[PDB]
Amino acid sequence: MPLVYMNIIMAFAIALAGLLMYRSHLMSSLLCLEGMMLSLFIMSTLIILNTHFTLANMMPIILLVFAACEAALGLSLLVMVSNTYGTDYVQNLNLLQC
Amino acid sequence: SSLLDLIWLETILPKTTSFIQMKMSIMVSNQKGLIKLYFLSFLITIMISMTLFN
Amino acid sequence: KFYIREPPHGSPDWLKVGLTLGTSVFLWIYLIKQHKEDVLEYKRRNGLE
Amino acid sequence: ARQWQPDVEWAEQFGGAVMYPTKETAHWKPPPWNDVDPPKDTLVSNLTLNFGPQ
Amino acid sequence: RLQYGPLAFVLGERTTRKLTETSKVITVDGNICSGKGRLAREIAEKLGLRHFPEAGIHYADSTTGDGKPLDVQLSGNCSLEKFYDDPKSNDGNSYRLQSWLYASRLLQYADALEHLLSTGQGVVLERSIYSDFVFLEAMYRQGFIRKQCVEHYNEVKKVTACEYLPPHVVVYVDVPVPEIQSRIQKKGNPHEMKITAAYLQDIENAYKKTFLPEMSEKCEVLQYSAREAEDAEKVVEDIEYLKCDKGPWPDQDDRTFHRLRMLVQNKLEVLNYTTIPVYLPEITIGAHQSDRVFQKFTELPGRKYSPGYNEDVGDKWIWLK
Amino acid sequence: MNPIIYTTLIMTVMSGTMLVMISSHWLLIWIGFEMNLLAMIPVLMKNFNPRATEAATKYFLTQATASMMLMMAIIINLLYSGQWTITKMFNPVAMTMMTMALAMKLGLSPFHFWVPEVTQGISLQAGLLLLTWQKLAPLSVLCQISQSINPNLMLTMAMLSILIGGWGGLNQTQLRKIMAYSSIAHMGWMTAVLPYNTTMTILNLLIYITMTLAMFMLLIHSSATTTLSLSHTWNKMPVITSLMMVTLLSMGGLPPLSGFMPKWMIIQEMTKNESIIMPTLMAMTALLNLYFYMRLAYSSSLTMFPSTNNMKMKWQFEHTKQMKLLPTMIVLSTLVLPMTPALSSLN
Amino acid sequence: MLKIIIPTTMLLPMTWMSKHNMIWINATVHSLLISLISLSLLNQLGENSLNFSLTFFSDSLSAPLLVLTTWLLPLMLMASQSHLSKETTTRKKLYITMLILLQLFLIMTFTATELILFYILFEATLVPTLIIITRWGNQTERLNAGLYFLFYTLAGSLPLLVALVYIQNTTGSLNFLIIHYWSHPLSNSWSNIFMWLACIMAFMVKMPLYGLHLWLPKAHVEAPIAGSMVLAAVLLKLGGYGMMRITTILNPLTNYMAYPFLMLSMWGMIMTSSICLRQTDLKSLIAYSSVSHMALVIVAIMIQTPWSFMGATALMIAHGLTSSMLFCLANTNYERVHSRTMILARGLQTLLPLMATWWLVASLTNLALPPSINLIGELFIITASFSWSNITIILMGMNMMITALYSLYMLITTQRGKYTHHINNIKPSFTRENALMALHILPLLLLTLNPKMILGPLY
Amino acid sequence: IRLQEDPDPEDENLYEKNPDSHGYDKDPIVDLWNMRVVFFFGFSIVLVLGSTFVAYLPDYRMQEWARREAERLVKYREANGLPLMESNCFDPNKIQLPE
Ligand SMILES: CCCCCCCCCCCCCCCCCC(=O)OC[C@H](COP(=O)(O)OCCN)OC(=O)CCCCCCCCCCCCCCCCC
Ligand SMILES: Nc1ncnc2c1ncn2[C@@H]1O[C@H](COP(=O)(O)OP(=O)(O)O)[C@@H](O)[C@H]1O
Repeated sequence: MPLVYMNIIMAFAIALAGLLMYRSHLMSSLLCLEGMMLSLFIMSTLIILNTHFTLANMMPIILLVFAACEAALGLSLLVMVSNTYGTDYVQNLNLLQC
Repeated sequence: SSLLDLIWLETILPKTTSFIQMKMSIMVSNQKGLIKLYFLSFLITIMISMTLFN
Repeated sequence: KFYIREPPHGSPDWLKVGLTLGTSVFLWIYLIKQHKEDVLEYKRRNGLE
Repeated sequence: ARQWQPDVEWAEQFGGAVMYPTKETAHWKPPPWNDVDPPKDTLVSNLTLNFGPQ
Repeated sequence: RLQYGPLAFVLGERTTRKLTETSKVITVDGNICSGKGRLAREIAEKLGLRHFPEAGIHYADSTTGDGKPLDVQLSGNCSLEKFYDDPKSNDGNSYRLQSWLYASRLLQYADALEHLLSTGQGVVLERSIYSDFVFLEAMYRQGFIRKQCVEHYNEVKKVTACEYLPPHVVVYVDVPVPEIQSRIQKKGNPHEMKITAAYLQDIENAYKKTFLPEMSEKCEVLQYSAREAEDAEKVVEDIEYLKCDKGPWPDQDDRTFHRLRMLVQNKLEVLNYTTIPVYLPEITIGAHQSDRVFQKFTELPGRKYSPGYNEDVGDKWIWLK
Repeated sequence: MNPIIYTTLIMTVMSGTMLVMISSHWLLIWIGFEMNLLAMIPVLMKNFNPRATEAATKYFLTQATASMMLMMAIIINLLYSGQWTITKMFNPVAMTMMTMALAMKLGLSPFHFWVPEVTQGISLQAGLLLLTWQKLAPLSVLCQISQSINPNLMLTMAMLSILIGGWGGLNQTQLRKIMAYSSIAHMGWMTAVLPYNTTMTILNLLIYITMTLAMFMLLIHSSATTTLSLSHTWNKMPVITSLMMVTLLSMGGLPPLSGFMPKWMIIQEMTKNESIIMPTLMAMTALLNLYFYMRLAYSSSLTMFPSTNNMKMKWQFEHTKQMKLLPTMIVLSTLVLPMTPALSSLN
Repeated sequence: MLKIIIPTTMLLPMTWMSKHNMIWINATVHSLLISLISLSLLNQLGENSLNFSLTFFSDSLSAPLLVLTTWLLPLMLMASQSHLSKETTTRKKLYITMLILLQLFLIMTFTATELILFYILFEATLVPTLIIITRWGNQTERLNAGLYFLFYTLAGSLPLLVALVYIQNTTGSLNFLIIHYWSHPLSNSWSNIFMWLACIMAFMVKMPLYGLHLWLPKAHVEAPIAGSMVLAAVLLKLGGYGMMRITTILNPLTNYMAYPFLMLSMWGMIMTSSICLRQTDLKSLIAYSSVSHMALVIVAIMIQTPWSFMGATALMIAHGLTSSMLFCLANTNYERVHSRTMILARGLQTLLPLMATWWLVASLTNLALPPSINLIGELFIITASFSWSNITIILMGMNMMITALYSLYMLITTQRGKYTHHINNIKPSFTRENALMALHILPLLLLTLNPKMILGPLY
Repeated sequence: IRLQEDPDPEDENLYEKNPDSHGYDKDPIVDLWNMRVVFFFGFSIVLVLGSTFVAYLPDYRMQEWARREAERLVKYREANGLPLMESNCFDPNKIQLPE
């Protein structure tokens, strides 16, 4: 495997580690979640373009579509949380306990 | 009656097991419900599964 | 008359009763016919009768 | 001359936030009856703007 | 359809379509022994609205089974006469009566809302759950009940009454306490003759200081004296010429009305939080007495099975029902 | 929420799950997962309050992370094989990623905290739908890809789920959290049998779904969400408490009830593969689940807790809404042990 | 076996469809009829068992246990109708239903021909017993007693399930006839040691073994009278029956693995008799006496000789009858004074003569008095233990002396002396109680008359 | 007090209403017939009939058959000078020992 695939997979790993390590803001974690799908899009299109899988060229567009559907869902939940508490801090999401 | 039946036969098998189960139950259920905490736990679990399992 | 308000189940829902009895009869006759056809087909395939 | 049945002490034993309380879990509180928490007194903090004189 | 629900809603039954702009909730309020009942009767009959007398004990008895009241041991377990005779009882009669009366008023308000949303006809209540707390404060400031009883009342009232629509019109009849006592003496009933002046004053203070200021913000409030309340023609004329668009009823939509109707037509969901596990000595009943009284209630004539399935009260065709 | 919108959201959740269970393409399976989550979030947020909003937020975050890991596994598998068909995965790294993603979606330990948190946060109908259907789908994917499952990782997560469910259910007093920990333990049992017999996995899924439906519908009938709220049901409708008691006995695995059949069959199947330590540990650990089921049974039916005074009015009034298939779910969850050999029909 | 199984499943709807005041009469009459019908199982063969069908079979070991269960049900009905006068009709019918289900499960357990069906049924017996204890117990401790009973039994029995499925996988069948005919020796290995341990430990917990017995006083003292009767008479015999059944495939590992259990049984027999000497509760005294007798039965099964098995069977039957009678007598006393303290009620011989006679006969049967079947079983076990080793005679003699001591101590404390002055509500003994005692005691004497019916297949 | 609880009821005596009570039921006729059915069925039917049935159960254990066979074998073996008890259960010719 070339080093380009290594860099894209490392980018996905970095974006995944960012999401799993919150700081204060839910918006920052939503941005980290959006980056993972960007890395997935780049990796998928690099793989498909290199193997000339012609009919697979439509897959990254569907990937983007469901990516922004998830982004919309996250934004809606974020506005509800911000209306409830005044800030998008994840510390306020502590009413429910394990 | 007292030393064996009422004290040590109760202490060994049934009481110690119940105490251990209660302690483990408290330990597991004592969570503040913080997504930051258990997502850090998720990251640790993912790293361990990737490295220690082949 | 006893109740101050007419109970919802004051009189039988004759439509539901008739549908229930018809469904039971249909299922039983269908099961009998299916069992008869199954026995006949089994005998025919295995060359018994 | 009658069978024992649970009383208010038994019910209050079973009525805490969790079984087997600790310090933190004693500081915990049971959820509201209809699962609706009282609204928080957040401040709107509208933007204050000087329209003029320049 | 054949019963209101989501299927009826998607079929097209709409409360806004059903309403006729005369569908109003009017609650008449006043101190003890006022003309509020007669005023409510006159207002209901002049405006063509359905009258709901004050929800005392045995209202649920009147609305279920046969209309006849049940035994006090099976329905309410409280006595207004005993409250009058010995207000500071050691058996919690005062707060048992107060909580039972609040539950009865909640049930009556649910029934009135269901009738309004299913028929479009307005309802005139002789009192509501929003006016019920004045007797709670009157008991509390006189030492009849305890702070724990007040707190339990507040919790139940919050979680229950937070879900309903306030009345369109609140009509308060103001009568001075000496006149109240004169009317009580003229009536001659001994138990209410034992009522003290401070208890009557606390009710009026609660009405004047809390209930009327609270109801003014929500919607229109009409106050009349004895003479004004006696002449109901002017009261009805005043009601007919009320301009108001600041209530929640204009904000209500078809989906909100659907949710409210689904709530109010379910009488067990209305009373869901009236029995919460708060173990006050006044309202808590032991296991043995609970079992015995439940057995007696099940042994009541038309109460063992569902209403359509009680053979001993003359129900036939049970085997095909 | 409009009833039409609610039924279309339920239809969309079921459409996503069915797309997952009928697709032969990894992209279409991922699409089904995404559609299921997208239509499932508002179902959680149907009854709007801060607790419901927080539960929906946590569920969305967990499922989004799992979907990202799942798509990464799909892409990595495609890189080394060029195949989109769902079969045995060709890369061990991609298989590990897919296993972790599906375990996170199911709630297997150590990915379990969101299960009690969300189940407590959401209402009873939402919890019922969540548990049942959202376990239904990822288990289908795992059954399809079972032959490449790493036995060590799968059995580790399964045993962790069993232990953690037992202990959490031991501690909890809230009925929804108790049901969530029960779900965690049952998922542990199912995934423990998964690398050997997907038929036993499906059998345990069916029995668990039946028992969970019966229990949740009984809770909705009694309108009790806490232990003390359930302690008042004996004074209004004592039949429901007895049915709940027998259902609880069944869920604990006591013979001759329906809950013993999955444990029995799974233990037999794992023994056929020369596994003894794991079946013995799994059998012994379920006694914690049985203990807290028995504790719940003591409070509701086997003893009489004190009641209140408005329960007389509650006596006077009658239940209106009729639960659909509740008697069938109660019978199927207690009295189907003699019908065990139908698992061949399930095969 | 269906001619006995179906009438119980018909006792159920008869109980639920009879009138409110006729449930006890109908249940008692038809239980007695079913017992009479089940008396026909005693006609056994000298060569093999009675193999009715592929699912059920009867033997010289199963037949007396089935007859004892079917005879025990109506006595439990009598005691229950004694103590459940104010109950509602539905709850009376539910209690009768629990008893009927327990009897049906016990019958199917004793007649099951496979080990896995036997496991399923003998674990199914827990649910009715747990319901009865934790629902109709009088005191608070019934919940803890039920928890202890259930968890002891299940923690013992789950490894038995694992071992049974493993044995089926290894050998091809769990059918008792096949495993007896196709049995092979058990080599000395860790795996075989732990298989032996799983099976034996399950049944030892059921016995109970000394050190695994606290659940027995807990449950027996806190259970209602019918629950106490069934727990001691029959439910303790499931462990002995199982051990006498499974030990076919556990040889020759039983020669070496039985030492700790034999030592525990003998020493704990001594210790539980000594505990009986110093019990302030009558029910606890009866329960610990049961523990000692079942420890002797464990010794017999572990030494595993043809003379020991006959003694084990006879002692199991005798102990069932005697312990049921003792529990009934103590329950009548409790129903008098509403307390289980032994020294509370005294002078009961001068206050109730015929009950004093019943106490005397029950106590004389509790200790090994010749020629009672209690003594027959105990003497056979002692002779087999003597052939095993010659200090077991020392231990058995100590146990017999302490047994006589505590039995006569109970008799003298409850019946002799002077009556308590302030207890003035001791009404004369009822015809129902006297009939219960007579029906407990007469079959024991008739069995003494005809002893080959309870000596098992080894006779 | 912490609850609205019933007082503990007084113990009910069956002999107060019915002096000739058998202790089965409060109702006199029901109690009498319960006594009658219990005594008749249990004592008479079960005890007497089952006891005589067990006493006259046929000799299916073949005790007397074994005794008669033993008598025949002893007679034959002592008449011909053969040992009364054979040394081996099976035939050494039919047994094949390993080398
Ligand atoms: C494949 C079909 C699955 C079920 C589809 C329908 C589910 C919703 C309807 C049932 C609701 C619960 C049952 C009780 C209803 C009580 C109210 C009432 O009066 O119902 C009347 C109804 C008969 O009405 P009727 O319209 O005549 O029915 C025949 C079809 N026209 O009376 C009844 O319907 C009562 C009898 C119902 C039958 C039992 C339930 C289905 C069992 C199918 C066999 C398989 C069992 C295992 C199921 C799970 C695995 C498949
Ligand atoms: N919450 C309450 N607590 C105690 N008593 C109440 C309560 N509500 C109503 N009552 C009693 O019910 C009666 C209501 O009638 P009242 O207000 O006098 O009008 P009228 O004179 O028309 O009957 C009064 O005697 C009052 O004391």
